[PDB]
This record gives sequence, C-alpha cells and structure tokens, in this order.
Amino acid sequence: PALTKSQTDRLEVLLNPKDESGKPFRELESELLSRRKKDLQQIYAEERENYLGKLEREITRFFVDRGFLEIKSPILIPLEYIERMGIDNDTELSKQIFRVDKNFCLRPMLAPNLYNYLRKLDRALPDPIKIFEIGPCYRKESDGKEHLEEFTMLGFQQMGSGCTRENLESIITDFLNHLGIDFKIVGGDTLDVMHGDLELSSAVVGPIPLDREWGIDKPWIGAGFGLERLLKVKHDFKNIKRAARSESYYNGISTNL
Amino acid sequence: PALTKSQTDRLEVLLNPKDESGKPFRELESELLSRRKKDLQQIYAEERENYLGKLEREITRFFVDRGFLEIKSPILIPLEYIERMGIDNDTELSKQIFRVDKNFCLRPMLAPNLYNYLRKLDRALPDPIKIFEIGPCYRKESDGKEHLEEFTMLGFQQMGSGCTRENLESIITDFLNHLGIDFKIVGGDTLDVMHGDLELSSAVVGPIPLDREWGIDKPWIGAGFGLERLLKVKHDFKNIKRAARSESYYNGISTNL
Ligand SMILES: Nc1ncnc2c1ncn2[C@@H]1O[C@H](COP(=O)(O)OP(=O)(O)OP(=O)(O)O)[C@@H](O)[C@H]1O
Ligand SMILES: Nc1ncnc2c1ncn2[C@@H]1O[C@H](COP(=O)(O)OP(=O)(O)OP(=O)(O)O)[C@@H](O)[C@H]1O
Ligand SMILES: N[C@@H](Cc1csc2ccccc12)C(=O)O
Ligand SMILES: N[C@@H](Cc1csc2ccccc12)C(=O)O
Ligand SMILES: [Mg+2]
Ligand SMILES: [Mg+2]
Ligand SMILES: [Mg+2]
Ligand SMILES: [Mg+2]
Ligand SMILES: [Mg+2]
Ligand SMILES: [Mg+2]
Repeated sequence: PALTKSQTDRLEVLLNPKDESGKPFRELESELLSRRKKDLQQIYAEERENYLGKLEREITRFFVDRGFLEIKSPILIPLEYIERMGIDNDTELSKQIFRVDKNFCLRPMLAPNLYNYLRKLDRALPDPIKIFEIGPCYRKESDGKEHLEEFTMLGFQQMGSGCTRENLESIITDFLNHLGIDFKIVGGDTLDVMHGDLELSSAVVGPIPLDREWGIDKPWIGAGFGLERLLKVKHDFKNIKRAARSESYYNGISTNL
Repeated sequence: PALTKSQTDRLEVLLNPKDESGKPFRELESELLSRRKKDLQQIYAEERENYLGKLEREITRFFVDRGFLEIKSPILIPLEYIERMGIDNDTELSKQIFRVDKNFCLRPMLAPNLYNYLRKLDRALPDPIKIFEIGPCYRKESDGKEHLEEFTMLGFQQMGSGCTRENLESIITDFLNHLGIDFKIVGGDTLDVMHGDLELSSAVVGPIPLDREWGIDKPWIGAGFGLERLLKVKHDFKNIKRAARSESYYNGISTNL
C-alpha cells in the first residue's frame, strides 16, 4: 500500500541527496539504514573530520593567506554592544537576542567585536588593517528551513586603503569560487550575496554613520557569511539542520540509526 | 621616585614573560608599548594565526590522526542534561550554570553530548569507538587567576576494547609530550593531570554508575582538557586572561596600546 506521511518523513531523514514503488516501508528503511551506516563507517575509517570544523579550517586558511588576521573574540558579549549597534525595539533583531544574566547576551553578530579590534589594532598595525573571525552566533528564529538558533558566522573586515566596492566584490568572488559555491551579488552600500533565494551573506561598503559610535573614522569594507548555509548549498542539504552543530546529524548523516 | 602600584599594574599589562630602576614610568611604558606593537606587527606580517585557534587545529590533527572522530555538538544544551549528569544542588557546579530561557543553558562540560554520541554511534561504528570535541564551555567562577567564565575544552572518549588506565595514561602522555607541556598524573578511577598546582585535566576510567543514565553499558576511558590552561603553561602567561577569547589581549599581547 501507500507510504504514510510519517513513514515518508522517517525515510527522508535517512535519505541523502545523492541517493537514487512496490517496496514496503520496512525494506526501504532497512536499505537506507545500511547505506547511512556505511557512510559513517567510511568517514570513521578515513578522514574523520566534521564538515563544520573542516569548513572553518578551510575558510581560515583562505583569509590568513590573503593577509587577514585571525580573531577569536568573546561569544558572550555585553548587552550594551547591541544597543550601540543601533539595535532598538523598532527592529527585528531586538526580539531575537538571547539574554544572559543582567548585563550580557549571546552574540547575534560579529560586528561589535570586530569593530573594537579595528579601533585598537589601528594603533599598532600598518594600513590597511585586515581581520576576520569564525565562530558561534545566536538568534531566536521562528523559521527552521534556512535558519538555526545556534549558527556559525564568518566575518571579515578591511579598514583603510583599498576599501572599495570592487575590492569587496573581488574578495567575495574569489572566496566562493574557491569553495565551489554558485552565487550572485545583489544591491554606504549594502550588498547581499545570494544563492537562488538563499542569502549567503550581507556585505557593507563603509564608511557608515554607525562607525562613529565605535571610534572608527576610516573607510572600510566587510561581510558576514553563514557557514551552515554554505554547507547546505555545497552539500545540497534540503534542511539546514543537517549542517548544524547537532546530536541528530553528523556530516549530514542521521545519527538515529 | 618609586613606581606606584597603579603604574606597576599598567606595566605588567604590557610586560611579556620573555622581557628582561632609575627609569621613570613614562620611559618604561614607552619602551614596552614599542615592543608590543612590534610583536603585533610581526604576527600580522607573518603567520597571522590566533593562539587559541591554532592550538585547536593542532589538537584536532593529533586526535584525528590517532583514530578519533571529530565532533561538533551544540553549545546550547538542555538543562535536563545537567541534572542527568548527577549535578544537584548539593554540588558546586549547580551554582555555576549559565541558564538561558527556561529549558536551556550554556554547556559547562562536554560529557553529556559526548555520552549521546557514544550511544548513537555504537549502532553504526566498529569497536572501539573513539570521539573527541573541542569548543566553548561556560561556568560562573569566583576566581580569576586560573579560571575563566568563558573557556575552551578538549574532550575525548574511547568506548569498548582497549579502555584501560594504561591506555588512557598513554594517550595523555603522548598528547602533552606532543604539545611540549610538562605534567604529572595524580590519582571507576578518577585521575587528574597536573602542572605544578594547576589542573590541566580530569580523566576518568569507566565504567561508572552514571553510564546507565545515558544508555552506556560498555567500558570507556576519557578526559577533559582546558585549552586556555594549556596555552597559559606553554606560553608562561602569568594570568589566564592572556589566553582567553578576549578584546583585551591578542596572543598574550595587550590590545590597549
Ligand atoms: N538564524 C540563522 N541561521 C543561519 N544562518 C544565519 C542566521 N542568521 C544569519 N545567518 C547568516 O549570517 C549572515 C549575516 O547575518 P545577517 O544579519 O546579514 O543575516 P540576516 O539578513 O538576518 O539573514 P536572513 O535575512 O536570512 O534572516 C547571513 O547572510 C546568513 O547567511
Ligand atoms: N573556569 C574554567 N576556566 C578555565 N578552564 C577550566 C575551567 N573549568 C574547567 N576548566 C578546564 O576543564 C578541565 C576539565 O573540567 P573539570 O570540571 O574537571 O575542571 P574542575 O575540576 O572544575 O577545575 P578546577 O578544579 O580548576 O575548578 C579542567 O582540568 C580545566 O583545565
Ligand atoms: N550584520 C552581521 C553581518 C555583517 C555584515 S557587514 C559585517 C562586517 C563584519 C562582521 C559581520 C558583518 C554581523 O554584524 O555579524
Ligand atoms: N567533567 C568534564 C571533564 C571530563 C572528564 S572525563 C570526560 C570525558 C569526556 C568529556 C569530558 C570529560 C566534562 O564533563 O567536560
Ligand atoms: Mg535574520
Ligand atoms: Mg536578510
Ligand atoms: Mg542580511
Ligand atoms: Mg571547577
Ligand atoms: Mg578540580
Ligand atoms: Mg576536575
């Protein structure tokens, strides 16, 4: 007979994008279970690397080799940083903040910490100043197809000379062509890097009025990329949860076998 | 005249371990400022890697090469995981938890997530099962010399065959000798890896009664290492804050120049 909706959901959990009727549910499930176990066995036998960790290391190598300084800043940040970013109750992000204690929150973005590093490093480093960070960011989200509440962001910034829209688009282009990800750029200037209807990045060509609140008075360019969305596109995951920090999926493979 | 306590504090911020009277504060400060700027310039010109990120990549390579599977699990975990770990109000850790919303918290440890992966991977992977994770952990702490509220932990576990105290001590020994860190092991069995009076790790030889609550019924060995404490020892930092995710220090160098 026909597969139930619940049975189809179960199979889709076990179904990989590269997988290719009269067979009952138990046979279809048994076949997929066998395939997914072998996938995990192959990873365990060979590379043993996590997709998220591996992507972070690859992105790190890319930006270090292009002269960007690797930053590891706090994930737990002051609540005042959020207000200082021009985030008031009349914006969407104000309601998306994970508050911790009275004075802190989980960072929903990388810009405040990177802003602070630009200002401080300006007193020590030659022009131009190039920095980047990869790490966890947190936002309360209502959706679940393209959004995670716990995700990983790449953020990079260049300050001083060479901060043009052309140079920014060049870095973005080299980056995504390096990863093998198809894209289009749509758009101080605010640009969005799109994969179909999926936003991979928001990019900015400074200066912008916000800079003054952070002690920045130089031209700058930068962008923020979601690593899970990059993984989702590269590995053709139907749902972004396959690319997340998770106990339910490893490298897009269901751990409930 | 004599340096004030405040002036000495200022200098100690700028002072590096490898640095070597009648000179006034302003001269001493100016000399150190010049040295620290050059240090940052040298990093920026050459390697451009963050110590914490670099250590994580080195540790990752070590365990992957020895057959351990790289795990990236959620940092935001259910509060029930804490209770299930046998953490009640009569223990110290109960008061150290960063609570988020009503049902979640920032993980103070890696064991609950690694426990879950051991159980799930047992249905797919051959014996023995070897996994590890590196990532942020959070604990409210009263001290500040050897403790951070936001820190990074290495956790590894092996389940099944070869789970002996000897094998556990062998992995620990090879690991720390690889990093070039002096240590002594002091001590199911609970072992502590010490550097002088500083605890680098707590290690465990299972099985332990707690395993049943997590669906584990096999022998296992494992340990948890603090990456910032490893950095502190390796780079001879006087205060652990020099090794933390920070806006005040980069690779042990003050960013307030
Ligand atoms: N909840 C989330 N889950 C996964 N990735 C995210 C999330 N929020 C943002 N990102 C990624 O971070 C990048 C930069 O953050 P930004 O604030 O510009 O996103 P956004 O415009 O809020 O995204 P969206 O419009 O899709 O909600 C985005 O391009 C996206 O790839
Ligand atoms: N607050 C902290 N800051 C930095 N590192 C930590 C912190 N708490 C734990 N660690 C590291 O994690 C490892 C394993 O965690 P564990 O719970 O065994 O530590 P602990 O016994 O609470 O440490 P301590 O006794 O020093 O407070 C420790 O050996 C330590 O290196
Ligand atoms: N608004 C997001 C993404 C972003 C846009 S420009 C930019 C420059 C540096 C880091 C992040 C970003 C953030 O602040 O993380
Ligand atoms: N209690 C700490 C450290 C630890 C001891 S054995 C162990 C095995 C795996 C992961 C972590 C640990 C934790 O749960 O993270
Ligand atoms: Mg959004
Ligand atoms: Mg958007
Ligand atoms: Mg955007
Ligand atoms: Mg403790
Ligand atoms: Mg202890
Ligand atoms: Mg301990």
